[PDB]
Amino acid sequence: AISKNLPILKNHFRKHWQERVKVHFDQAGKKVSRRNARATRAAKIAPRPLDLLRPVVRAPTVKYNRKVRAGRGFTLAEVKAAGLTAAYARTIGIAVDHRRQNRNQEIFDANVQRLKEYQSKIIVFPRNGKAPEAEQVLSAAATFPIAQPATDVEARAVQDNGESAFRTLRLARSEKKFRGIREKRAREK
Amino acid sequence: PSRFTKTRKHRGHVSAGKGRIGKHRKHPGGRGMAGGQHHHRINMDKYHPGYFGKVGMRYFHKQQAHFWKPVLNLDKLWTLIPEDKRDQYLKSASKETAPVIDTLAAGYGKILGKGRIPNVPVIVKARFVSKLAEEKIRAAGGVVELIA
RNA sequence: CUUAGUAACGGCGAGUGAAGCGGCAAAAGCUCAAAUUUGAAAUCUGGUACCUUCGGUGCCCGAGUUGUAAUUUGGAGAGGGCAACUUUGGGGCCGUUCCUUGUCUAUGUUCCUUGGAACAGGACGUCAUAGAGGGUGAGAAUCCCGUGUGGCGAGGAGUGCGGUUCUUUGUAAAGUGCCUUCGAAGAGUCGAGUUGUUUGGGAAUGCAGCUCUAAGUGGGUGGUAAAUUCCAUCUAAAGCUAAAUAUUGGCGAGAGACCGAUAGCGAACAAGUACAGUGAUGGAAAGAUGAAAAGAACUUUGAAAAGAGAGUGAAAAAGUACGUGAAAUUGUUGAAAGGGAAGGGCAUUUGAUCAGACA
RNA sequence: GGAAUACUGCCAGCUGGGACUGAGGACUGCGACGUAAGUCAAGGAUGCUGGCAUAAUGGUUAUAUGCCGCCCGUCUUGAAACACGGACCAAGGAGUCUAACGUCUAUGCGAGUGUUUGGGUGUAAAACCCAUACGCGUAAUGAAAGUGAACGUAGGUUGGGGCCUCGCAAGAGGUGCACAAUCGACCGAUCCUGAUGUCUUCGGAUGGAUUUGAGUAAGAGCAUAGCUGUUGGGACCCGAAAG
RNA sequence: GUCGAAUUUGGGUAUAGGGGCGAAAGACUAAUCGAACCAUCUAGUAGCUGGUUCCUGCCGAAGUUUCCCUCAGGAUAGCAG
RNA sequence: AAAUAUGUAAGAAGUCCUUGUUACUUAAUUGAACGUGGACAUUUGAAUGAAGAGCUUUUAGUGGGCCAUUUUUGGUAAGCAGAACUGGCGAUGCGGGAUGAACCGAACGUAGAGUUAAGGUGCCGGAAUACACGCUCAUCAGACACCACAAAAGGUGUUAG
RNA sequence: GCCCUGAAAAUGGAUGGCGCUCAAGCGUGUUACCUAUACUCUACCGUCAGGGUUGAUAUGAUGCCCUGACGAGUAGGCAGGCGUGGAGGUCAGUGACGAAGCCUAGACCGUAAGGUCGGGUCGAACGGCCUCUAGUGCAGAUCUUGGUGGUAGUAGCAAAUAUUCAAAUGAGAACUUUGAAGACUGAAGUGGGGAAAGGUUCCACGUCAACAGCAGUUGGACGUGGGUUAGUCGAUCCUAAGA
RNA sequence: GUGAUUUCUGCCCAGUGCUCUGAAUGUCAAAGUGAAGAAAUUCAACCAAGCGCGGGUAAACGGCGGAAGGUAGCCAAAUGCCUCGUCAUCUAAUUAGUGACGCGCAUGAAUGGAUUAACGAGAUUCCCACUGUCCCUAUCUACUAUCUAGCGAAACCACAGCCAAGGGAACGGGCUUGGCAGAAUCAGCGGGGAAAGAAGACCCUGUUGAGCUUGACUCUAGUUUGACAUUGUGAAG
RNA sequence: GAAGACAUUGUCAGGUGGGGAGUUUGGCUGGGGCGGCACAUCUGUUAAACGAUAACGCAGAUGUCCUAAGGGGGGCUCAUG
RNA sequence: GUGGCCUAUCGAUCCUUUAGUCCCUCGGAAUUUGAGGCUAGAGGUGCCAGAAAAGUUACCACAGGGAUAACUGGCUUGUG
RNA sequence: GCGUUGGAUUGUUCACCCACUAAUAGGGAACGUGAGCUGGGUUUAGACCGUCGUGAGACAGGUUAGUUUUACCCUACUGAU
Ligand SMILES: [Cl-]
Ligand SMILES: [Cl-]
Ligand SMILES: [Cl-]
Ligand SMILES: [Cl-]
Ligand SMILES: [Cl-]
Ligand SMILES: [Cl-]
Ligand SMILES: [Mg+2]
Ligand SMILES: [Mg+2]
Ligand SMILES: [Mg+2]
Ligand SMILES: [Mg+2]
Ligand SMILES: [Mg+2]
Ligand SMILES: [Mg+2]
Ligand SMILES: [Mg+2]
Ligand SMILES: [Mg+2]
Ligand SMILES: [Mg+2]
Ligand SMILES: [Mg+2]
Ligand SMILES: [Mg+2]
Ligand SMILES: [Mg+2]
Ligand SMILES: [Mg+2]
Ligand SMILES: [Mg+2]
Ligand SMILES: [Mg+2]
Ligand SMILES: [Mg+2]
Ligand SMILES: [Mg+2]
Ligand SMILES: [Mg+2]
Ligand SMILES: [Mg+2]
Ligand SMILES: [Mg+2]
Ligand SMILES: [Mg+2]
Ligand SMILES: [Mg+2]
Ligand SMILES: [Mg+2]
Ligand SMILES: [Mg+2]
Ligand SMILES: [Mg+2]
Ligand SMILES: [Mg+2]
Ligand SMILES: [Mg+2]
Ligand SMILES: [Mg+2]
Ligand SMILES: [Mg+2]
Ligand SMILES: [Mg+2]
Ligand SMILES: [Mg+2]
Ligand SMILES: [Mg+2]
Ligand SMILES: [Mg+2]
Ligand SMILES: [Mg+2]
Ligand SMILES: [Mg+2]
Ligand SMILES: [Mg+2]
Ligand SMILES: [Mg+2]
Ligand SMILES: [Mg+2]
Ligand SMILES: [Mg+2]
Ligand SMILES: [Mg+2]
Ligand SMILES: [Mg+2]
Ligand SMILES: [Mg+2]
Ligand SMILES: [Mg+2]
Ligand SMILES: [Mg+2]
Ligand SMILES: [Mg+2]
Ligand SMILES: [Mg+2]
Ligand SMILES: [Mg+2]
Ligand SMILES: [Mg+2]
Ligand SMILES: [Mg+2]
Ligand SMILES: [Mg+2]
Ligand SMILES: [Mg+2]
Ligand SMILES: [Mg+2]
Ligand SMILES: [Mg+2]
Ligand SMILES: [Mg+2]
Ligand SMILES: [Mg+2]
Ligand SMILES: [Mg+2]
Ligand SMILES: [Mg+2]
Ligand SMILES: [Mg+2]
Ligand SMILES: [Mg+2]
Ligand SMILES: [Mg+2]
Ligand SMILES: [Mg+2]
Ligand SMILES: [Mg+2]
Ligand SMILES: [Mg+2]
Ligand SMILES: [Mg+2]
Ligand SMILES: [Mg+2]
Ligand SMILES: [Mg+2]
Ligand SMILES: [Mg+2]
Ligand SMILES: [Mg+2]
Ligand SMILES: [Mg+2]
Ligand SMILES: [Mg+2]
Ligand SMILES: [Mg+2]
Ligand SMILES: [Mg+2]
Ligand SMILES: [Mg+2]
Ligand SMILES: [Mg+2]
Ligand SMILES: [Mg+2]
Ligand SMILES: [Mg+2]
Ligand SMILES: [Mg+2]
Ligand SMILES: [Mg+2]
Repeated sequence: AISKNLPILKNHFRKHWQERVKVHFDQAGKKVSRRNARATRAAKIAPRPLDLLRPVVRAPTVKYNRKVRAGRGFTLAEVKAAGLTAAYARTIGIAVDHRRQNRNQEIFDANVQRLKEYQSKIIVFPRNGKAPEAEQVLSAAATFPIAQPATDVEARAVQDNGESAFRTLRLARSEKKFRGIREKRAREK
Repeated sequence: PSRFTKTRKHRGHVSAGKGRIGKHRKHPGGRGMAGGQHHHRINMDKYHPGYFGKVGMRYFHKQQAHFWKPVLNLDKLWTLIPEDKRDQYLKSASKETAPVIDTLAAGYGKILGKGRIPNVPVIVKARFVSKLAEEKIRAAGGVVELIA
């Protein structure tokens, strides 16, 4: 079953695949269901924004570390710096993540600023039961968007010291490669 | 569509284009890649040299993210500056006003030097750079700032 | 969704084949064991009486110290000392939401022709947030039910919340600052050898049998075995938890460029029926008179079945062997040919039969 | 010695009889005969006359006569075969769909391209609108660490359509895209050479080599659709002895 | 042929499919035995046999080369559109 | 030492004159290779022909063959087995050989007229029971390629030498 | 050279047949004549190639027109078309004054796939054109299901010794009933009871379309009813191999 | 395993099996032990059963020539190729039968040899009786066939049904050339229809099976041997 | 009563194991089988004076041998009569 | 002079092993063993473009084959 | 043209004898003739022996037991309308 100049194919269909075929005929139907579920949840739950405020975090890995995204929740130190407790924060619509730690001052300051702005732009109704009617905003994420931090100005002056960047990369690479062998020689002497 | 296929034209011709002698049997020659070294060797040695055997060294649990490094050549370096600002920078080539280009923010890892850039100073920030790319940048009055 | 038919596995043959990141849907957190309540087992099943009965109170046995409550679960937290403010609990009633139902809410059957029947054609009108669908003697928005838009009811569920109302729960409970001493955290288990199985997991991915069997600045992991030196990251051997996901079964609905009685489920019908097999099992065929039986009174021939008339009907060229009624095959009538086949091609005679222009 | 005739050949010599054909549809051409006007057998038929106007001609059909004609389908070098299926009729009855692809073609946009995972919206499985990512492409080459595409109008030579100049033309000169052959240059691999400097073992400048790559050298691709072809699937339809 | 016995036979009961039972024939085990019957895996695979449904127009072959546990089959080159 | 087959050449990418490059080569500007510039146009280098030449992608069927003339191997031989070149059949009807896949003639759109091929002209059967010179008598005459058979040896049958 | 001897095979027999003898035989020469889907000329169809023509006021520049050549074909390739179920658009299409279907050696168009009309039958839906789509075209597969032939009024309806006369009944009697006669089973029976198995076949009345391979007034058939009585007969109780 | 009784069961233990209170320093698993190494690990010693070595065994499998060389018997026998062997007997004539002979292709001793009264729907030869088996056919009876009334199928069927030769897929109902050829039919008949009944069981092919066998390849239930665990207590050599 | 840390049982290890399981048991070929190798190769011929060319055609050969029997140089000349 | 005067005298992938380079990798960071790569050979497939493989069926089976044997017939006639 | 036989042994074709006779010639017709017979032989399955094979089994070696189906059609032929 090999003839002519054709690419080698790797179609994996030697099992009973026809018994496990999933066609998404209900793609339009499920979109209607999801929109109905969001509409009925917003009316049912509260004039609350239907979602919780999220912090801004740095994406891991060298491939994606140049961008910031939304994390799971604010750290215990971040909520403490904002002047509130973790237990009370959860009831006001703030996500708290106890397993995330703070090591970057810039990220810590940005998340503290987010918590400050959130408390100034919300009204917490009293527990007596008066509850004056207020307009419902359906998205706290849209109210508090996440922006990529600035890195540099548009234009500057050329500051050249005469050192080659290519030379710098080669020397730094060579230093790491021979670090172990050089230390051994010094130890022996 | 079915009405444009050759099946419609073969109606009434007995063999349906498959021939009387050879016929259309189930699997003459085996299924899939059968007989790649025995009776399909010629079709494998040509059109597919290098198929049989192993060459390199293995790599257990390779992550592609460790090897992410898109390359950008110098002939496309000025496309990173928006068009509405390119014209003023080209005509005002001077120090103390050199545009700063963040190649990492545009999704590039290493700067290679292929084409020719205008004789205009420019500050290029990148993770990696080739030897020739830096020379052409400095020849125009620019500088490379290494970042991480 | 992607990573990806990729890393890797494989008589490295045929073939097989994940995972981290990234975007999105949905988002929700938590609690036991290990601590002396020790100036007071503070906890609980059951029985019994009463009551405002998915339960409550009094009383009496029992369970339980070989540990039932309160307090603390690693994000912590606990015992003392000091200084301050902040914050409520459990029910009725009426609304709202949800589900199961009921009822009300437009406009021609006006004229002519055909027909058994007007729901057809022609003429003149009306309603329309209603010209979806079905019925009624043939294609009906306006004849009937419904459809569209709104109104007025009835019976339940859940406390989700929108208002009112009865109780002060409580020398109760919770949160937050600083100082000091502490900070208990799961064993034939982790781990190791070996055997089998399994995985993309390769000096061995998970699982299981047998043997060996830990530690507490410890232990697991960091995808090549080992010794030595560091680093990173979590906290096993105990437990609970909505949504986004699945669904050829069950119940209730809405649909189709699907099939149209040898099709479509085996079954449009007294179908898993009739029937077969000791049994497990196997398993059909079969829909249509007409708008309405108006299903043929009566006369006559025949022992009778029936026939010939008559009659019903728009039609018996619709008679319960029933719409339409093809072919194979058959009867009667008419024409033609025929000395061991028949049929065919080209051409014309003979017979029968027929269109075209009379410009 | 002087003729004739036979045989063969030529005539842009003349003339009688018979058969088949009538394509075309204003004019245009080449000629002929004429002093001329005109005419003609000169780039394809007209003129005159008779009978009948209907089954007379003709069509269809049955039959008769002359000649000819073996049963189709199938495998096969070879079938009318003493090779196989077929008594007859009706209805049913066999290259399909899907995943991933090759070539070619049409369409949109183009160094980009792909709205439909999802969100918004709706006259509600339609239509309309949209962010961030992701896929492919825009860089290759090594087992790998790694490095990474201009000596020069992005090179030279030969052949090149088209365009430009001169020329009545023929031709000559200039410029020459795509494409073809060839010699070079550039990037990676391999084999050598080893400068300025040194954590004295690092660093690898410079210049080479009948070596090697699915490369560079003013990008062509991405998406949808169709015929044909490929592989896995029941896989064009029906069929085993078995397990 | 045999006919008083290793006789003939009714009913009850036991042995079930790689198993049973066999004075032994590969015999018998519900007309089924050199491995029963029933359903499913299963539309099991077949280089082998058969079949494969409308018209007209244009072009128009091969039984040869090399390799194959290849010799009734494929790959490859050729011939063809 | 043939015949038949078979390689190359018959120009512009050619010829000639002058002189530039090099790390090759030479005792040596000696040579080699590649070039600058100049001179010679299509009787520009034999014949004939040329439904124009060149080039690319993709894919079907096929991969059992067989026959005739000539060359040829095994075999007593075979309608046997196996090769060489060409033409055919297969895939192909039509006229002829009575009949036949392969022989002879000729290859095919639908018609009319004319002329022929191979083969024929007593009758079947379209066409001369034509013409001319001879031969042959058979109590098993003979009669047309492939082809459907006859030999050695004899006759004072008859004819010619 | 011709002829003869040499020269023997099995159904009857083949210069193709008849027949032919100064041939209608054999060798050779000269003419006339016959006829292929071949050759020559003309018409028409198609294919391919090279060309002409956008000028409005008249319709197809995929149009119209001029010129030349060509035409075999299995396996196979490609192109232009015909027909079928369903879908979007359109023809303000056809129709109870008759849609679809069916029958029709009646007519017309197309090389063909097919299309159109008249007549008869019939009773409720259906078509043209531009596009979309496929479970889209049958003579065969010892094809599937159903229906129907020739064979053919044919094979046959012959084991178990055997029937005959009269009356009654009835539309109808070789076959029912009664009487008479002749026979058989011959007590290990064609007699009289039961076990298993069957399940109303038992009995009476009514009745003959189907069934009893002839017949039928008869029946184990068809229709409607009636009928099985236990302290002592069995089950029930006991135990057997065994479960 | 052999197969009543009678009589007799010879020789061979090299091979293949089976078996042993036999032998010892051959071969040898895991665990354990020792050495080297920083460890993973490597090396060496020790070492169960079995195997090897040794002995026994044929009414174990089997053998009996030119490990032992066919003994007692028996035979052209159901066992002999040559072979219809040679001689005798039986017949007019015998590839048959019987009795002898034996360098026996290839007889033979519980893979039992030889002989045996009685018995046998067993296989053979001859004789007497008997007969239609035959010479050589004839005749009779019943029921069919046959004809009529009623009733009424099936196999099979491309189309069909007269020959001779020719050529042809090398044996025609059809094609070619000749012979011929006249409606509709009844009872018989087995020449032909290469008649019908079944996708040849023979043979070959297929990278299609199954039953059975074996020191084929690869395994396995069971069994056996060793180690560890179950697994404690006391003493001696 | 017997027996005793031995049997037994559990887990690994060696042997035995057609009792049983699964599978295999070439090709060419004047049918197949037996034989042969025409299956990977070499010389001459068949082979028809380029090249190519078949048969289980004809006559033979190969799976080695050599530190020289390899490389260079010098000197010499063999069989036979 | 890049083995034998010339024309024959021989072998892939996977795996193992050796030589060379002492170069690259073990992917949290190092040193040392070990392992894995790069270049060139050897261990072999003689069915020599290279599956790892014993019989029997007279109890037999299936798909096929007149591509192929056991009868006639046809061609041939050595032999008779 | 007309005849070419009767028997012993063998399944036999063939062969070999006895005997009679004018003579006991050779052949064909799908090696004529099985819906004409017969079934002794060969050539299914049972069984025995010899040799061969470890064995299952083999033997163109011997021996014994082993189902012979259908015509009513067409033609031919024989008779009959
Ligand atoms: Cl086509
Ligand atoms: Cl249903
Ligand atoms: Cl059953
Ligand atoms: Cl590299
Ligand atoms: Cl059972
Ligand atoms: Cl048409
Ligand atoms: Mg065709
Ligand atoms: Mg076919
Ligand atoms: Mg191979
Ligand atoms: Mg798997
Ligand atoms: Mg499992
Ligand atoms: Mg690591
Ligand atoms: Mg590993
Ligand atoms: Mg849980
Ligand atoms: Mg149905
Ligand atoms: Mg009617
Ligand atoms: Mg009717
Ligand atoms: Mg009819
Ligand atoms: Mg006429
Ligand atoms: Mg004819
Ligand atoms: Mg054949
Ligand atoms: Mg045929
Ligand atoms: Mg066949
Ligand atoms: Mg048939
Ligand atoms: Mg049909
Ligand atoms: Mg099947
Ligand atoms: Mg199997
Ligand atoms: Mg047997
Ligand atoms: Mg049975
Ligand atoms: Mg199928
Ligand atoms: Mg052609
Ligand atoms: Mg075939
Ligand atoms: Mg073939
Ligand atoms: Mg063919
Ligand atoms: Mg002839
Ligand atoms: Mg004539
Ligand atoms: Mg003559
Ligand atoms: Mg002609
Ligand atoms: Mg053609
Ligand atoms: Mg009508
Ligand atoms: Mg008709
Ligand atoms: Mg109606
Ligand atoms: Mg279909
Ligand atoms: Mg048809
Ligand atoms: Mg049909
Ligand atoms: Mg067909
Ligand atoms: Mg049929
Ligand atoms: Mg009869
Ligand atoms: Mg009978
Ligand atoms: Mg009787
Ligand atoms: Mg009696
Ligand atoms: Mg009696
Ligand atoms: Mg009764
Ligand atoms: Mg009857
Ligand atoms: Mg009756
Ligand atoms: Mg005895
Ligand atoms: Mg003897
Ligand atoms: Mg004797
Ligand atoms: Mg003995
Ligand atoms: Mg004949
Ligand atoms: Mg013949
Ligand atoms: Mg016939
Ligand atoms: Mg004939
Ligand atoms: Mg005739
Ligand atoms: Mg017959
Ligand atoms: Mg067969
Ligand atoms: Mg068969
Ligand atoms: Mg094969
Ligand atoms: Mg098998
Ligand atoms: Mg155990
Ligand atoms: Mg076995
Ligand atoms: Mg073979
Ligand atoms: Mg040559
Ligand atoms: Mg030498
Ligand atoms: Mg080979
Ligand atoms: Mg043959
Ligand atoms: Mg002779
Ligand atoms: Mg015979
Ligand atoms: Mg017979
Ligand atoms: Mg016969
Ligand atoms: Mg017969
Ligand atoms: Mg016999
Ligand atoms: Mg037998
Ligand atoms: Mg019989």
